[PDB]
Amino acid sequence: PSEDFVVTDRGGIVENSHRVHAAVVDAKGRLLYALGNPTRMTLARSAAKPAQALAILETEGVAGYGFDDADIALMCASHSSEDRHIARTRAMLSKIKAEEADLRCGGHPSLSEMVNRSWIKQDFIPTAVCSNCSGKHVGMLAGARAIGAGTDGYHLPDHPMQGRVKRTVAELCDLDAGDVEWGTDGCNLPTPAFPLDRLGRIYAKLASAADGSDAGEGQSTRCAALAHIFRAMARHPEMVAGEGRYCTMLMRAFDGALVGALGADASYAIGVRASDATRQLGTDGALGISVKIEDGNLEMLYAVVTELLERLGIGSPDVRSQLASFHHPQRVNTMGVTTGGVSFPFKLRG
Amino acid sequence: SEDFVVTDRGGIVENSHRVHAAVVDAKGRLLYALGNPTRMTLARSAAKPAQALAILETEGVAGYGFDDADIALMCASHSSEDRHIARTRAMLSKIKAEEADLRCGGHPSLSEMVNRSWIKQDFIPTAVCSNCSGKHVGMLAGARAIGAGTDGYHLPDHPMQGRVKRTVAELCDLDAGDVEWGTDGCNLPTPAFPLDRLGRIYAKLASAADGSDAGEGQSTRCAALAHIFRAMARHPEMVAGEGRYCTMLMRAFDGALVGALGADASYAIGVRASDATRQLGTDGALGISVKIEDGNLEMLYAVVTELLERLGIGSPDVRSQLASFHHPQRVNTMGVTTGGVSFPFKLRGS
Ligand SMILES: [Cl-]
Ligand SMILES: [Zn+2]
Ligand SMILES: [Zn+2]
Repeated sequence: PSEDFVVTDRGGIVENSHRVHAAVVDAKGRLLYALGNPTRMTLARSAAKPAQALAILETEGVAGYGFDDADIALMCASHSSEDRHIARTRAMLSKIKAEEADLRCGGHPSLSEMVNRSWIKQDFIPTAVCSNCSGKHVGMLAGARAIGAGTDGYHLPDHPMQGRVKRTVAELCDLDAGDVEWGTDGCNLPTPAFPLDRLGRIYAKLASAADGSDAGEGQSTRCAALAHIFRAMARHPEMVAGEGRYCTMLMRAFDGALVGALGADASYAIGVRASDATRQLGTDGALGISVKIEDGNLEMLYAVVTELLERLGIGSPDVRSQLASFHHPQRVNTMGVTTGGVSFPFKLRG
Repeated sequence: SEDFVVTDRGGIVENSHRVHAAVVDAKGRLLYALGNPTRMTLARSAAKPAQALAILETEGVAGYGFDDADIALMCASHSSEDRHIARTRAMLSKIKAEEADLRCGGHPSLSEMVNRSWIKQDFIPTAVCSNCSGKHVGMLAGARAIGAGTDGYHLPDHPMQGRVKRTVAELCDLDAGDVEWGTDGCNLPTPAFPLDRLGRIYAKLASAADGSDAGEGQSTRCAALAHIFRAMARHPEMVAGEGRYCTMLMRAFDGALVGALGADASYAIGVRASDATRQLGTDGALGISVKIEDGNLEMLYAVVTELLERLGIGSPDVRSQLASFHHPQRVNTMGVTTGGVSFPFKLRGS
């Protein structure tokens, strides 16, 4: 497993190499395939957002605000700060009678180079509603208001909204509280770390809940909420990230068969609804995939995730070809000459 | 040897980066190491002083009257500031060439501050803006000086590139077959060789400067190497630019060493003999070369600065000018410190 790498070359000469870790799990979290160390203790960063959205949606009273599926997809989002994302953030603040000054996240350069270039041309200074995490933050303000906890300090560990987040994360992971560690995210919220396979487990449970809903099975309130989060992400993938973004292009290509989301510093998680491909992989239910590039390189992350989907047989060559520019990153110099490429000397193990 | 620089979020491991380093004496003998000090490595722009030597040794180039700042630009990966473009143009005029003779292409500036001003003006960079433009003018100079014609000066079959290839292997003390060649972002042949030989090149620069200063008899080659060292140290803003690590490093040391970046996170430093180098157990100059395996530049500058502190090169006051690179900021969008950088590696002798 110490040999699982993605490697870039220049004229066949090794340039950089990147250690890969991955877990492929069933709906109960049993490990089916791995790369690297599948239990690596890993900060999930923004890939935890579906679990935080579950804590929001399980907060009594939040249903009264009338958030719709696109709002819930924005809670699940690391969005590009496109004008539609900012506008929806402001519209969600109005639903809870809050204002931009109540947010405790900060502005940052857009995750999209094209958006950021427009901002630079305009001397635009991003503010709190422009945060890629702005939907999650409005959701947590919503829950704070709904239980009467006060919006001041909704982002601090001592607040009941964060106590709810912390218990919800551990429960979805099937871990004791002491086995989840906490830091602080760029958006200024508590953010969890846990073994990488458990990030796969969370997304397997998302997809499993979607399968149960679609088949008409009786569900707990939790499974119904998980099915709702899956549906929202898959129905509004442009809210989850934006134009040209991997997460958006991936979920559009698969048209409801899976959901996926990025974690900052190069983690990724995918929940796959039961299919011919999942059955061929040896399980009778939904499937979860999680990935971490040890050194944090995002370009390599998206190449590896796409390569892994091909090796697992998920989708078809035609579906996955929508991701070709991520799968095989361009290596072209300033005069248009191809100078190298990207290779995948790793081996899936069962 | 498992040597890493490790970033954390709240003490939880975020990313880790494998480090390779060689510390060599003036004859290339290995004194200290991290990782694999003989890793086959693409030197990229850190090879520029060897390419400048090939230029300066070309018959007739002396008649063009290149000065020290011109030679510093030949050795540069500059930020494309207005002064770098103006010097490139002055060098083209010295050889009666024009911008359309260049065979490098434009690219987003290596400086974020420069790139933002370009984006604001809708400026599209051209050949004269290349971070390698000084090297390219020098190659055009050599091609013209021997009557080989400017057309195709960048191609492997051109006599200028034959001179570069030979000069690189000679400075490395390697046979031609032990240097591999690809194509750079700037569309020139670019060499790969064991990482320690990159340190050997820079040790030879600093040794030549020591010998020029001590008034030793010198070959034409050692005299030119001494000139290259002097030029980089006298004009470190030409080698890179405002705010750049290479510039701030050489300014802080005020002639005691030179250093330059290789794209995809290699670094090389040539250290003139000093109380520090004697304390490390050599009676001459010293060379340092570093590669971050995954290509991360931020981690490269942190590691190089930590290495200078471990090796005792400079004073605490001198190295404090590099504090922002040594321990990069880890502060979120709300001004809260969220993490840090650590150096759990240990330098081994021999
Ligand atoms: Cl390139
Ligand atoms: Zn966040
Ligand atoms: Zn170049």
